[PDB]
Amino acid sequence: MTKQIVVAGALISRGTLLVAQRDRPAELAGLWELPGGKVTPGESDADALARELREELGVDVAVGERLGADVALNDAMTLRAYRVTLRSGSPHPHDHRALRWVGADEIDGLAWVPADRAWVPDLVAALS
Ligand SMILES: Cc1c[n+]([C@H]2C[C@H](O)[C@@H](COP(=O)(O)OP(=O)(O)OP(=O)(O)O)O2)c(=O)[nH]c1N
Repeated sequence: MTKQIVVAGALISRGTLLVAQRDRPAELAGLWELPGGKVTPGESDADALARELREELGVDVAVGERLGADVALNDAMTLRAYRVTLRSGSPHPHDHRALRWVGADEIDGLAWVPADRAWVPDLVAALS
């Protein structure tokens, strides 16, 4: 068996990180994540992530290098983050409850969705 991929983006602008507050499902609603979503059939990781961020945030990004380690979300799925940079737009929460730009001092204490917490040191490092 092979695992489905979920891609997430670490958008850093002016030394701060975009985080996004989920509105669904109930178990994650109110918690914060790196925005992204499931890769659909035929898509590269970059294609999927750029599409998700265009849909969720209304921005065009360039997809860069991996950020941190892959995370086993559950027995079916693997979550991967990439550094992304803003080419065009201001993020807007189409799907999320809220967005926030956070600096290094606000990464550890943020109410992360459980899976994304694994990336805290990587995110702090990328910001420092
Ligand atoms: C983007 C993302 C997603 N995560 C989890 C939440 C879900 O259990 C699964 C899929 O993410 P989701 O954002 O729901 O993907 P969608 O593509 O929007 O899901 P569909 O409703 O299936 O389209 O990954 C997660 O833990 N962290 C994170 N940064």
